[PDB]
Amino acid sequence: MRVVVIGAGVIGLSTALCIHERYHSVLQPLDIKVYADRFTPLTTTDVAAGLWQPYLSDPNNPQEADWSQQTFDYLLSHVHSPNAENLGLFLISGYNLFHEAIPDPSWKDTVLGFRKLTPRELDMFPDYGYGWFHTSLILEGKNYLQWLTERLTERGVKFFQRKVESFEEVAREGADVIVNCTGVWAGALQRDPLLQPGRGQIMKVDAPWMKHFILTHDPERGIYNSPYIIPGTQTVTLGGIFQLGNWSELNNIQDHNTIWEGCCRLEPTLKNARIIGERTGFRPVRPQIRLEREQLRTGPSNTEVIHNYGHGGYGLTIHWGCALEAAKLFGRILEEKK
Amino acid sequence: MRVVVIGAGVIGLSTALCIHERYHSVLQPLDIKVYADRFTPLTTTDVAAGLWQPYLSDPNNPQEADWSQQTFDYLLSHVHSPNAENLGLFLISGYNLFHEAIPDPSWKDTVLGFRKLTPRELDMFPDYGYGWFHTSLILEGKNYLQWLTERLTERGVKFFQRKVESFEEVAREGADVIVNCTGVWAGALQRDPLLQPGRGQIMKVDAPWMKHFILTHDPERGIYNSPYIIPGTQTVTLGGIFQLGNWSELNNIQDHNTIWEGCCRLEPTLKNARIIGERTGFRPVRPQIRLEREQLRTGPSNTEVIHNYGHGGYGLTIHWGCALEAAKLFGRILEEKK
Ligand SMILES: Cc1cc2nc3c(=O)[nH]c(=O)nc-3n(C[C@H](O)[C@H](O)[C@H](O)COP(=O)(O)OP(=O)(O)OC[C@H]3O[C@@H](n4cnc5c(N)ncnc54)[C@H](O)[C@@H]3O)c2cc1C
Ligand SMILES: Cc1cc2nc3c(=O)[nH]c(=O)nc-3n(C[C@H](O)[C@H](O)[C@H](O)COP(=O)(O)OP(=O)(O)OC[C@H]3O[C@@H](n4cnc5c(N)ncnc54)[C@H](O)[C@@H]3O)c2cc1C
Ligand SMILES: O=C(O)c1cc2occ(/C=C\c3ccccc3)c2[nH]1
Ligand SMILES: O=C(O)c1cc2occ(/C=C\c3ccccc3)c2[nH]1
Repeated sequence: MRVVVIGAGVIGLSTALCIHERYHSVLQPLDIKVYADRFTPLTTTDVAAGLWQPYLSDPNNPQEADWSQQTFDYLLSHVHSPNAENLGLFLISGYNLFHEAIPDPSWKDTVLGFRKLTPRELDMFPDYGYGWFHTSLILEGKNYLQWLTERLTERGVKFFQRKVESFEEVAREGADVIVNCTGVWAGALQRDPLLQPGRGQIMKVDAPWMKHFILTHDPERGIYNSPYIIPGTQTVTLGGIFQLGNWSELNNIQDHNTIWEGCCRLEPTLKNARIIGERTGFRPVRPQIRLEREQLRTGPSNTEVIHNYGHGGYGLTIHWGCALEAAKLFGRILEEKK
Repeated sequence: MRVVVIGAGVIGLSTALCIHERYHSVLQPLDIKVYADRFTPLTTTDVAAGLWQPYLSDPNNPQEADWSQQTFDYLLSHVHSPNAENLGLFLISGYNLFHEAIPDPSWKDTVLGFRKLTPRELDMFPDYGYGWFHTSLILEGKNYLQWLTERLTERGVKFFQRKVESFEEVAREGADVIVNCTGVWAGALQRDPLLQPGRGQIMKVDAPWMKHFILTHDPERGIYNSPYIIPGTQTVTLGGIFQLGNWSELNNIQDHNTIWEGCCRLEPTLKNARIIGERTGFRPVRPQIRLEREQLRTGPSNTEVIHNYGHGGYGLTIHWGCALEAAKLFGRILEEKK
């Protein structure tokens, strides 16, 4: 009853945790190990600020919307436990700014105290004339990945460092079910033209007076290409860069100036704030999340493969709904045994 | 044309700054010096978290309400300058919790995005069933007193350390107009039975995930005697102690337990947070602020005295409206010269 999960990001770790707590009981003996090329603090998850917020128009797959809601409710039911600081979970309020009047989002009632910005609040941001204010959650990837690792290590889950070159290679090794949580690199295991890197560059600035998140939006520049400021526990994330098809895991100077001159137009207080770090990541951009069960009859035996990747810029927002759905698929393989 | 301001708190410093910028011009040669027993970080102002919020029912003096509004507008017009971090000025959102439904405050439209808490937000605080959410400002006393000191030193304002024993003593020294900004100690210069110490004890805790202020209210325990959590730039202020008539400038253990067991019932995450410090202060409690002009014909000449003290637990909230009003009184003495 052995199962291998490939990848140690928010997807691989929550999926591995979900499957356990759903199939661990005496009658069902379960063996699980995780294979990953990179672990915390070197994953994409470690680069993500952790703000809960879906993509903000009607999703192409209505499933996703419920998975986002499932994640929020799960996280909000945790936000006030003394252990919440170990997963880097806290409550944050903030602004979402626009140039034109857009309809209220689907997640309007998922979030806390959602409302439309007043003219006086809008007068604090002089390039934007419409907007929202609401209370969400930040789930810092660094702390959450440590929490999941701890949680998995005490429940008997072994961890291994290796770069998998094919599913057939891990199938001949022993594993019954393979859980594919490779993120942006899934293509190297099974070609996927739909999956593309959504290059992001961030700036980690020391600004503790910064108490709210500010997200800006314009259909002109596109998604994730507009200034954003996201306070964390130890620093403030300064972003607003999205380059599709870009595989450069190198910090670019032109992007630094774009983020800096954009965030300082929002919060001019940021001009006299020290920079602790700059980092780069690739959002696993896919039109839809691939959360489908696939029988790999092309290789060792009739091996089952659970695909779970392509969560773009909302991996931390959606992860739990996915992890539950993946566990549901694992149960379908189990009931269809013999 | 020499004038002495007694006290270096938020009152003494803003008053001294206001008078200058209102009477500094070539035609009006002005000499001003400040006398104080204690300077930053040893004043009451240094103990105050700096949250802008008036006392929250209809004030006995409707003047005060406009002075509070004058302070907010002045501070909000500054909040987005790159210099705002030097006066410890930033924008903060938060909760005001209640056991019963109370009417909305006077300052409801003075603050940003004021609204009444939703049932789901109220379900995060299980001892309180009504409440408000709004966006205010924090003006940290430590940084603001440094900013004022800097501002005054470059405009030619001399500072002196001395404990004044009487107004007649400073009148024989030379000073034409005396500005009395002694706070809780005003009684030692001119007896005031109305002025009393409103003992406060605070706890400075390291909790950066704490992004909102939480103020609790009950008519049972009284004003300032209910748990409060106020995030600052470098730490989080944990309070909820008010002892009228208490002159003990010593941290009490029983009060520590009261604050700790109260703040942890609100935010249980605070249980595993380090304590950087504990401090004590005395709110200059008076039924009304004494901002009256008084001719001291009892002593050297017909010396004029500007009284400006008794700002209780809202000194940082009101200071600017007071400083402007005091400057207005200084102008009345000037026009009534000869
Ligand atoms: C700059 C930036 C900011 C972001 N901010 C947010 C945010 O605020 N809110 C939000 O909800 N989301 C955010 N995201 C998106 C979020 O980071 C992701 O969607 C999520 O982290 C994707 O993680 P994953 O777990 O799928 O992939 P990853 O975190 O990259 O982890 C993938 C795992 O797959 C492994 N892997 C790949 N190929 C192999 C192989 N052959 N063998 C072994 N292991 C392999 C890696 O080794 C790794 O362990 C942000 C992303 C970026 C880039
Ligand atoms: C625990 C606590 C928390 C608080 N939090 C807030 C808050 O969040 N928001 C808010 O708006 N307000 C708050 N306050 C209230 C605020 O601190 C005060 O109302 C304000 O700081 C009062 O300052 P002052 O300038 O009148 O007096 P102080 O700051 O005490 O300064 C008085 C000055 O008078 C001097 N002085 C007195 N006698 C003499 C003498 N004979 N000779 C020379 N100098 C003399 C002292 O030396 C000193 O320099 C808080 C108070 C406490 C105690
Ligand atoms: O750049 C990103 O990938 C990113 C940063 C960030 O902070 C919250 C989210 C999730 C969705 C989102 C992002 C920007 C604008 C609207 C929704 C998010 N995505
Ligand atoms: O204890 C205090 O003196 C105090 C702390 C604090 O934080 C904001 C204010 C100003 C008025 C106030 C205080 C508590 C409840 C309602 C209004 C304030 N006063």
